[PDB]
Amino acid sequence: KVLRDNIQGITKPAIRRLARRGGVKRISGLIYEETRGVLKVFLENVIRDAVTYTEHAKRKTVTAMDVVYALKRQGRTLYGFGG
Amino acid sequence: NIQGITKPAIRRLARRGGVKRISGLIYEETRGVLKVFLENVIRDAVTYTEHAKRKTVTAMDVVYALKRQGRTLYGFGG
Amino acid sequence: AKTRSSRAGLQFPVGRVHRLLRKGNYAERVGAGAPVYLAAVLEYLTAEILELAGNAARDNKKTRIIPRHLQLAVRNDEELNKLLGRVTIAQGGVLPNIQSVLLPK
Amino acid sequence: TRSSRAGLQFPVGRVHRLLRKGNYAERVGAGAPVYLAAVLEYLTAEILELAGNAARDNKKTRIIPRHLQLAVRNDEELNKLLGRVTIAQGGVLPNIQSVLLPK
Amino acid sequence: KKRRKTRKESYAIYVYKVLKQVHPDTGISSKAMSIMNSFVNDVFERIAGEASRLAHYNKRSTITSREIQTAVRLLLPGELAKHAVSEGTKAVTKYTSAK
Amino acid sequence: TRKESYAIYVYKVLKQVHPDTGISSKAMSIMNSFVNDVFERIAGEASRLAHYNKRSTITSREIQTAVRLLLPGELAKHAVSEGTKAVTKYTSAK
Amino acid sequence: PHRYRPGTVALREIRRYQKSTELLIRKLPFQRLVREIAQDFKTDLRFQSSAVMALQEASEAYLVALFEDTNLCAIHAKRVTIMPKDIQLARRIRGERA
Amino acid sequence: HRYRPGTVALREIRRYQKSTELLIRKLPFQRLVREIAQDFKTDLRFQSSAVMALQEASEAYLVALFEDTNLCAIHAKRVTIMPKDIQLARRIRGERA
DNA sequence: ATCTCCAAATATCCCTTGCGGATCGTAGAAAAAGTGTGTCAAACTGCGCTATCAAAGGGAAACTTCAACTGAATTCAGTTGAAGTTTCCCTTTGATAGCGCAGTTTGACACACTTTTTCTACGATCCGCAAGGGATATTTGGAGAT
DNA sequence: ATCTCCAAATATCCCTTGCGGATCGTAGAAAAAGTGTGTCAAACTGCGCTATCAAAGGGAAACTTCAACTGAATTCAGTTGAAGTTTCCCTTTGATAGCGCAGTTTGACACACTTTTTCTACGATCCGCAAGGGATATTTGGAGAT
Ligand SMILES: [Mn+2]
Ligand SMILES: [Mn+2]
Ligand SMILES: [Pt+2]
Ligand SMILES: [Pt+2]
Ligand SMILES: [Pt+2]
Ligand SMILES: [Pt+2]
Ligand SMILES: [Pt+2]
Ligand SMILES: [Pt+2]
Ligand SMILES: [Pt+2]
Ligand SMILES: [Pt+2]
Ligand SMILES: [Pt+2]
Ligand SMILES: [Pt+2]
Ligand SMILES: [Pt+2]
Ligand SMILES: [Pt+2]
Ligand SMILES: [Pt+2]
Ligand SMILES: [Pt+2]
Ligand SMILES: [Pt+2]
Ligand SMILES: [Pt+2]
Ligand SMILES: [Pt+2]
Ligand SMILES: [Pt+2]
Ligand SMILES: [Pt+2]
Ligand SMILES: [Pt+2]
Ligand SMILES: [Pt+2]
Ligand SMILES: [Pt+2]
Ligand SMILES: [Pt+2]
Ligand SMILES: [Pt+2]
Ligand SMILES: [Pt+2]
Ligand SMILES: [Pt+2]
Ligand SMILES: [Pt+2]
Ligand SMILES: [Pt+2]
Ligand SMILES: [Pt+2]
Repeated sequence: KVLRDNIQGITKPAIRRLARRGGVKRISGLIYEETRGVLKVFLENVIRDAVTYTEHAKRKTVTAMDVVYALKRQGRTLYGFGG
Repeated sequence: NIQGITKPAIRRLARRGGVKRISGLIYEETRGVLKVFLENVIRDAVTYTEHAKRKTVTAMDVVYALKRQGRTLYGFGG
Repeated sequence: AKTRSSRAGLQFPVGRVHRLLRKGNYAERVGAGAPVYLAAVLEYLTAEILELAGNAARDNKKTRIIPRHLQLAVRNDEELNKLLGRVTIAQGGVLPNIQSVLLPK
Repeated sequence: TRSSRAGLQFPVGRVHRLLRKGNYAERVGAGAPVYLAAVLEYLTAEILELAGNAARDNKKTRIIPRHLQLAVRNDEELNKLLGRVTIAQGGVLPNIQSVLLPK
Repeated sequence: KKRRKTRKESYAIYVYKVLKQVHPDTGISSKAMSIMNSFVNDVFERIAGEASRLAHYNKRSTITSREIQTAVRLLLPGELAKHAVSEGTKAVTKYTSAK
Repeated sequence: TRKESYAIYVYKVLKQVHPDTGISSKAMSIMNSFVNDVFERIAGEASRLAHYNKRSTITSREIQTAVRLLLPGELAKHAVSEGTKAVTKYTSAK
Repeated sequence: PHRYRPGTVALREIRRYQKSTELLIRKLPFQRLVREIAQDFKTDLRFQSSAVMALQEASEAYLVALFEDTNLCAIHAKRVTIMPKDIQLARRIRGERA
Repeated sequence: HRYRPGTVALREIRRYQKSTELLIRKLPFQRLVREIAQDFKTDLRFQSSAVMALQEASEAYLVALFEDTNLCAIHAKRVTIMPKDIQLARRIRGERA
């Protein structure tokens, strides 16, 4: 079945919560769509690289390692999932 | 020595940077900032020199040092 | 004394570090002392983090180290924070910190 | 030469030697230096192409570092590829912020 | 003679050749040549570096044109990636033709 | 198949440093990432150093200057000293 | 009926979310988003659930750090309210593009 | 004849953005390098290109830094760069805690 | 909105120097050949990913109210920039003095390689039990209200 | 100044689990010991290039004069985003089964590597000549004044 418009599952309250963790007291109504934009770009970049690691391995399943390697490449090393 | 980097020189840099108006306090900050930058690069550059058992800081030493700080420089032996 | 760790006075495994340097194409040849030196450095740094995370566990009335303790440890320490400046500790959260201007007045 | 068998200006033998001396892996396949030399060729072709025009636009028959800077920073993709590189003697793109200009 | 003045080695000739292929009436200053030499080395390393890891990641002992390919895909942005993958795949096709 | 990990050594060092303190599985996975990570950065830079200096071999010397380059000030001092001390002790036997 | 003044709950939400470490975006929505995006690159991909958990950990870390920078940009402009131009400024100075 | 405040400054911007010449005088910069290297290791020499490298690096760095500082100034509806601007740029860069 | 007034842009011409082609000699690439092992293709497999359902309720969406924040508008002391005068040192030029880099030759030794002996560390499995961690109730510190 | 009350913190009980400390049996890897060999430390050498020196003028940095215009402070109201409420969507949770495919296995071998001889591309070195630099003039593009 066709996947569409899923960036809207990244809800307003969920964006509010992350801003809180980041110390933000007041949030303009325009922030929610800017954030979605940015998240999407962030995910496109990491996922593009993870998927390339998957294809290179001749696999159909994206692993924690493809993601960990993908993040490493973008200078965003992650601890907790192998490597 | 740090004052050899003069007010007019700093202004010139700020201009290439696109800066039209400069607060009087900027010239001191820039000297501070430049010190920290040179310290770090030269720290690394000299580490490479020592390691090679040389007494001369080479262009390569620097290029390597600039590379480690993630500031790759083209034009000196890359 | 049989093991190279035991020889070097070390907990971290000198043989393993030797093998990983050989099968990682860092160079054709690996000198005798390099894995010794390297296992020592690795042991030291883990001791420094465990120490600091250990303290954080105790400050939060806790007995067992979790990722939040490692994260508190790392980012409260100027030098570990720098070394892991570009690193994300899964499940670590962030430091409690609220800028001044946002406090009620 | 392997370069001719592959129709490349870039030296397939050197790239091959250099891949053996850099300890990238225990062994190097036959195709790898060809493919790499080719990519290196295409990329230097790409730069020179835009650099040249910047020599032209600037009324010159010689490419100098400044033209390489203009080529790179005026091209979105090359600007990304050399995001963390400074070209010595390149200067900057002329750029002045709107609000700094007079009405 | 007897004592030889070392021997530096660069890409300057192949670069000059490629400059011909695209700008026959255009030349290049020595400093800009230096920069191009840096560029080739830089890229070379970035690429072989990835390929090496790809080989490690996949428990394999050889760097093939397949690792170079995905290294390029990871390294280069959109359009550059696409063209470089063409230029590279074609040379290999052509190279394996010639015997 | 065998999954290698630094887990046992990290426990050992943890008992030396905080003898009545445990570590969660996730916390350990993080520790394992950290050890692999730092290892990579050191071996990596050591590799370059040997290349830059036309050498075929990684010695404790490369590790040492790799350490000096990678670790911030104080951490470089102690690690350098723990390093040399272990090599010294290690040659002293056999 | 009792009413907290504007900002009081916002401050206490900050303490609350600064103490905890749980993922703040819902789990299934996030997973659909990743699958949608993967799919635009290659069809027929499957994900280890931890590959997804990894992506989520990285994404929440990135966004949280970005809001800290965004707040610093709002405060720099004598405001208390984050705005798109704050995020834009943060991203520009970070060397993030597209 | 008097140009208004900002008019010559604008002209300067155009000039310096159009050239690629170094803007710190070579010798004062050289002294600073040797002094700093001195604090790290005594009895050291320098290939002349090495100093060059350091200057190219240093100025590119600062120029880039001023672009960023200027944006922060403008973000605050200002036109004048102040230390708070540099401080913010460097923080957002993650050069500073 | 039009007329004087700088400063950068462009036009021109004579010197300067580094492009870029040519000469020559070698180190490195190619050719040919013998050897083996990493990679590949094909067979077999069961962890764990997708898929679904179904109940439960926690959280999102949409709504009203209004407090307070943003930012528009206004004022002005004073910090900058522009232009002039004054003081100081950077840059250029011509070497000569010799530091220390890098070339060359070499054999002692340290590390690679491979085979046999020894024992570490991993995967499987169980246990005491303190540490949590969740469902339920109460007490508590202080924001906000009278 | 004092009371009301709401949500986070503290207290109570129960209980699941994931941890550390076992004991286990066992592949795989480290150590042990022997041997082959190439890397690099040393010692001796040449000369490339870094330091330095001494001078002289020309332009840059420093300092000064002034007031335009900027940033900083104050004020205020329309806007807008926070708090709280209500409705019910859709995430979470727990179990199920089917199977797609990740990962382990095994023989056949193409393909890389290694060694030696033969061929040649590319670095070193050389300098004539034109693209570019530098100097002076003339055109053009704008700002500040009236
Ligand atoms: Mn063309
Ligand atoms: Mn799609
Ligand atoms: Pt892995
Ligand atoms: Pt080099
Ligand atoms: Pt020869
Ligand atoms: Pt040869
Ligand atoms: Pt074999
Ligand atoms: Pt099966
Ligand atoms: Pt409910
Ligand atoms: Pt609810
Ligand atoms: Pt305001
Ligand atoms: Pt005044
Ligand atoms: Pt001499
Ligand atoms: Pt020899
Ligand atoms: Pt109270
Ligand atoms: Pt109160
Ligand atoms: Pt366990
Ligand atoms: Pt065995
Ligand atoms: Pt032996
Ligand atoms: Pt030998
Ligand atoms: Pt000599
Ligand atoms: Pt001489
Ligand atoms: Pt003088
Ligand atoms: Pt003079
Ligand atoms: Pt003068
Ligand atoms: Pt203003
Ligand atoms: Pt109002
Ligand atoms: Pt609203
Ligand atoms: Pt099943
Ligand atoms: Pt000309
Ligand atoms: Pt005009």
